[PDB]
Amino acid sequence: MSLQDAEWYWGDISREEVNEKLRDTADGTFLVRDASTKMHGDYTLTLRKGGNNKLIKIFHRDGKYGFSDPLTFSSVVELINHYRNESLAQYNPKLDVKLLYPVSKYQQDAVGKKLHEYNTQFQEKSREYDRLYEEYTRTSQEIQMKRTAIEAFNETIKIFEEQCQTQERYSKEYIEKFKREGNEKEIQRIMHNYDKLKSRISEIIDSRRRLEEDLKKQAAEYREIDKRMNSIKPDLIQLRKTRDQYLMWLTQ
Amino acid sequence: VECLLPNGMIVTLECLREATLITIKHELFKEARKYPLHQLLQDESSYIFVSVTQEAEREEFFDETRRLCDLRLFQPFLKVIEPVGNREEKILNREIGFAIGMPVCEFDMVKDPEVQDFRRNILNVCKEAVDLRDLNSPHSRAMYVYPPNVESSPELPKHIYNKLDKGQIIVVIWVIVSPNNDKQKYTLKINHDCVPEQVIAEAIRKKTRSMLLSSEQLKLCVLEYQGKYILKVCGCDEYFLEKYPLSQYKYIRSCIMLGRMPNLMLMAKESLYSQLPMDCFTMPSYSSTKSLWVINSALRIKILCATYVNVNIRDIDKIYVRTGIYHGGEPLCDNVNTQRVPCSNPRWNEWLNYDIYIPDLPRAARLCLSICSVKGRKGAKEEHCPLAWGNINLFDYTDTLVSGKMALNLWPVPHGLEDLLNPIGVTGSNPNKETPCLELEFDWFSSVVKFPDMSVIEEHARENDKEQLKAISTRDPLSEITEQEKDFLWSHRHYCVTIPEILPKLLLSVKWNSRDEVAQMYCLVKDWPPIKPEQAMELLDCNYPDPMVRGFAVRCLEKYLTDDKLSQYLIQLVQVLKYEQYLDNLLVRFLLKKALTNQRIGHFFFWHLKSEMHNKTVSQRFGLLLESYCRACGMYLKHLNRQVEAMEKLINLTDILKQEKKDETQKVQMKFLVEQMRRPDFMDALQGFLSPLNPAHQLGNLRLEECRIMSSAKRPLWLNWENPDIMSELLFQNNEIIFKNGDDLRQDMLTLQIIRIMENIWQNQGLDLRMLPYGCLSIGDCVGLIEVVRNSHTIMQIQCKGQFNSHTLHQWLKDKNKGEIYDAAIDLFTRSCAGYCVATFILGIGDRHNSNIMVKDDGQLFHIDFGHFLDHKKKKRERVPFVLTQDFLIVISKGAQECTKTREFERFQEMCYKAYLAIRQHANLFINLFSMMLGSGMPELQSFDDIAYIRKTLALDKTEQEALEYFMKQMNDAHHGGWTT
Repeated sequence: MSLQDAEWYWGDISREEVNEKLRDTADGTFLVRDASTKMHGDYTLTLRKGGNNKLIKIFHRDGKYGFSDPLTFSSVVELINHYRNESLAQYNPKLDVKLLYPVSKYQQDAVGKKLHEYNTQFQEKSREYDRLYEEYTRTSQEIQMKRTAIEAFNETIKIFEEQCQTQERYSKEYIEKFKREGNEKEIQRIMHNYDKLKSRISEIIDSRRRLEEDLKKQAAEYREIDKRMNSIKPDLIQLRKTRDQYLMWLTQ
Repeated sequence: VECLLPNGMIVTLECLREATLITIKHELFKEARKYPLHQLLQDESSYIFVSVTQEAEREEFFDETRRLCDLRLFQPFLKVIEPVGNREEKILNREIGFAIGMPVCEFDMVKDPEVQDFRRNILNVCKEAVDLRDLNSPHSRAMYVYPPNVESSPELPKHIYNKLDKGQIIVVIWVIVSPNNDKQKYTLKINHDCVPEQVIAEAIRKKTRSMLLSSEQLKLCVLEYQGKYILKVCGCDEYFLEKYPLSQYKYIRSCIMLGRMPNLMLMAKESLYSQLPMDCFTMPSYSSTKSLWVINSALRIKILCATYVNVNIRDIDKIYVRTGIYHGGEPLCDNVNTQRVPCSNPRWNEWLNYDIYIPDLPRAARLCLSICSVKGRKGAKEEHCPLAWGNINLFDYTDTLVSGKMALNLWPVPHGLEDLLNPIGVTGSNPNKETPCLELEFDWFSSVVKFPDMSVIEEHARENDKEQLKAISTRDPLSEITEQEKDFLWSHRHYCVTIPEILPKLLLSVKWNSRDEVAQMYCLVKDWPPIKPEQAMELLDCNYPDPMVRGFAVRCLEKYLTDDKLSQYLIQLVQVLKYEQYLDNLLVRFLLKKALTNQRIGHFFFWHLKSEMHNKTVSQRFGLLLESYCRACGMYLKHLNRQVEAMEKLINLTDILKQEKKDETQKVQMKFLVEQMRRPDFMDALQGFLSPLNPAHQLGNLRLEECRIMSSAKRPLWLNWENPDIMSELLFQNNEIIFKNGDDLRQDMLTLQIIRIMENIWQNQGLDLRMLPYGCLSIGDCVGLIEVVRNSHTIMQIQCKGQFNSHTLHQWLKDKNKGEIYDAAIDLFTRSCAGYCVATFILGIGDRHNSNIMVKDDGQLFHIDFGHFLDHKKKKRERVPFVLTQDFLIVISKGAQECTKTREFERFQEMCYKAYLAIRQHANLFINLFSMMLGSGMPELQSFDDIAYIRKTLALDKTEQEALEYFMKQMNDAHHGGWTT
């Protein structure tokens, strides 16, 4: 029944380990710490309510404990057990939560050799993720370069195509007078103009189509890399968590 | 080159690389005479060249004086049309587009009303600043382009004061007296508090005492030459144009601190007023509600569907959309998750219900959501990960609650972000397509819902106490505050006004998800006593998103923040522009007005916004800000363009060198480099422009015989320029900068900034610990410049001058400082080593080795490689990166090999302790600096968990005596038992 043996009493862990342990957990889950100030004395009760980790000081005085000046409770374990069955609203109506789900420290349910494998396995699994990410960023920006080139090829066609309209508009005045004059030489020169313009447009569009096909292939590879990263990442996180757990075990 | 003539004719011209557009146009209209339609063409003066540039934006070439290769064409084709549009406006627009790196015409295409309102409303700031800079022309313009580089506090530190001879400083003044540049020295002793006018007067006294002028004649001469001349620093474009005490100018104070003699040139002010032109700013061409507090309903949001979700259906089990209403980093209510659905069909059509009531939604609330996946292994072994994220502001820039359906493109989760929601990230839809698009629907209440106009609706919904309030006041910003202290602070919210620096703590005691408490907090803030700028910057972090809190902070800054401190804290102040909900806010107006009235501020404002234009999250925000600035910076757009051209050419050269020349050896790489540099258009671009690191430094001709590629990682490019100033010999003739491509320099910049801050506070403390925060500037994506420290040698380069003995560094230092100067060299070495030990322990800088620890001939030590800090080694006890091997103690102990007996080492330890305590006393400033860099996207710190490191090295949770004991414990443990006493 001593506090050191309580499931929810973690000792002198940091506020960041508390945030890690309580992240996205259900409301009412809690753990009791030794105060951030190392000096022997008050504890801190950190419980999750409304998506936040509320911090409640446990004032120690004359051998008694409590959340307020009266300080009637005999021990921290007895205080928490009292509030494990009673809502905190009796102390502070600001929050109506109850101490429901203590974050047990007994969930731990050759070790050096095994830790070596996890350190190696995580290290190479990480290298996979960073390699993909740098390959992901490279393809992400390269896709942007090829996507703006398609925007540039679209404009170029707009100007070339606009020229066809001007040539169509103006060629009529020349074509009719030459036809009634019999000047086939200038007529065929204008036809050669048409031929040159159309050939250049065709070259432009062929390069644009090759660029579009290359862009589509690049985007498919980009999505493949993205899926690879999304598949690796959960295993990376799980491996890091297990490696840290084993390291903590060995450090005991 | 194929040219599209206006009459439908198309002609191919054999143009050359360097041909200008006037020449090309004349040649084309000469060539067109071969073709049938030539008879219907007008004079070539009536048409201009149009084409498509590599940016993909059609460009009209009004500036026909440009060269062909300079056009940045997409394909070798030219279009000819009659000119349409305003000439000067279009050339200015293309200048701005080149400077900020994206076309200005893009911003005219975004249909977002917030953007179109921002870029039209910011022009008020630009016009106000432009009117300011012309109030006292031509002196005011000279103050704009050459702002005084003065300290904040006129009073000298007493240790600095004692350097002077009875309170008088000896100054040598130079006068150019002959057309052949005859130089005359006037060694002049003056009071350290004389303004430039009396220094001018004394210099004229010495200049004219020889003619034995009468008292009246002498007075008339002195008065005449007071209004004719100004003082300039010899060797750089730094001027003393304002009546500050001479010792307040950073140049003179650095001269006292270093013991040097100031060198000032007695320039005539007519030359100054002539060398700065009248460049002007002009207006660009583009220039049923119900109260939220009557809704009486709960907040709910529908998640319709998602697309383009990239997850292997075989690997993950199911996906869901996690959501939450956030105020800053504070959830206003418990997070809500959608039902898990197979990734084959991400469709939910589910109303998510939130505990928050609509009337109790704070103005700065935002919906944060993300798509997550479930790896459902054996129940409790289940693991979740985020696929993409995005944030939505509940209220838009015009105070309107979002309603109806909307589509949001989700950003990729930032590298290393394990959390399922990214509330610290920016709000807005991802501009990149082929990205997960999440469809949302917000409830509709029969009319648009506006946040109440609080101007009128704010009417609507013991000694131990003082000691406790003071104690909470002195606690650092990131200290944990329990619920009891939160209720006590709110209980005594009215008595907290007597201690104004309790506002940051009292704001975190508010129930931001409660209407009644927030109304009272707003009523308090408008009556709050202003607080110091070092504290008002804490209210600009992500933790304080309320427009009222941030408005109070911005008013405090604009009241008490000096231009010296503004330039000292510009990195952070531009980083916190990302945390603003809307484009048009008060912080942006403050920074823009300050940048448009001081070119020293504007230079780094531009280069800090420009350095993150590659980031798509902020690209639009910083691009609009940069366009607004560049439209109103006046003449400086020319020098900014020159610097941009130079950095672009260097970027291309290094990109080539590491993409195709990477495999080749050093000799041939240098051959390629020298071949490329000598070309005419690399010569023209890389010569004759202001230094990006320091706009006061001109970069003249290149010393190609000194430019080389170093052996450092990724082969940085080491340049070397002349100093074109006629007095360069007195400052330096060599301006050398290291151009790094492929190294992330925006954490090294922060490390050097913090070293500068802490050196400044130590000097003000009376501790003469010398730190060398050399210049550094990140100019793009992992590309930046690094100032080269003259006469510096890495400790490896000194050990190489041999097996080198332990005393090699001490022997070298003793040989470089023969005689009586030896003692000063050792003392400066000791002070620099102590300062850097303290700084690197506090900051957790990357590990230190001989190749990244420098040392000058002067004796000063300093560090160069600041790649990692705040101990990024967690992915593998806080460690001391800098250890004093015997090679350093032997120097500090003046050649006696004893490690922990000598007096000098004890005094060095005393310096270490006093410096550490001095930092620990100002820990709030450094915590505020780090906590304002969280949106910067550096891996080293993405959340307040990373800033918990400095709280540990500074030992803020312990007693000051216990913090001392902790520091000695760490030093002793790392240095093998020499620090226990």
